[PDB]
Amino acid sequence: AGRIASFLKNAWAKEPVLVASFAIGGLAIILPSLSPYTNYAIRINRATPYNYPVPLRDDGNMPDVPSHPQDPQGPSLEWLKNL
Amino acid sequence: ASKVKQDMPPPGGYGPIDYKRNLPRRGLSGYSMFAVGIGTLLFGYWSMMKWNRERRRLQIEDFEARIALMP
Ligand SMILES: CCCCCCCC/C=C\CCCCCCCC(=O)O[C@H](COC(=O)CCCCCCC/C=C/CCCCCCCC)COP(=O)(O)OCCN
Repeated sequence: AGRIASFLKNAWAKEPVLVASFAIGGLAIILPSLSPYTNYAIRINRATPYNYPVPLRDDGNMPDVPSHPQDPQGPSLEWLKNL
Repeated sequence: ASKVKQDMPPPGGYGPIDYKRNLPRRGLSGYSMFAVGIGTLLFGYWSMMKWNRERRRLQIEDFEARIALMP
């Protein structure tokens, strides 16, 4: 409570570069785990279609699978355009 | 009967001459400089966030064109 304050004052007076680098590194470590957008990035990386979506053989009991790209079934990217 | 003429200082005296060091302060405060820097960084981060999200959407559209053309 009082030792750390004096240490920080002395470090800022003598080695401001080290204080700045340690603060930036600590923020870089901590903040990603507290952010709501970190999930979104993953979702974006999951929405990028690098390879061909191979169609499935319709066995007759596949309701949630679309039959045409414009059919309402399947994943939606509406959350992405509004972002 | 001419009078003595000689290089002399003018009557009374010469104007005073400055000799002390003159180094003005000439700056902002440390807090203000840091604050301006962080404000610029935040503006840049926000701009880049928007532009990179748009770039991601454009790349998805470009990839969908290829997926349509692949068969
Ligand atoms: C949590 C994340 C941690 C990792 C992120 C940081 C990334 C990289 C940053 C560190 C890189 C390597 C650092 C190397 C450490 C140097 C150690 C050292 O030798 O220190 C002495 C000096 O002593 C010091 O270490 C300086 C002060 C102590 C370290 C600096 C501060 C430590 C943390 C401060 C910031 C903490 C967070 C900020 C709080 C904000 C206030 C609320 C060197 O000085 P001399 O060469 O001997 O000088 C001779 C000529 N006169």
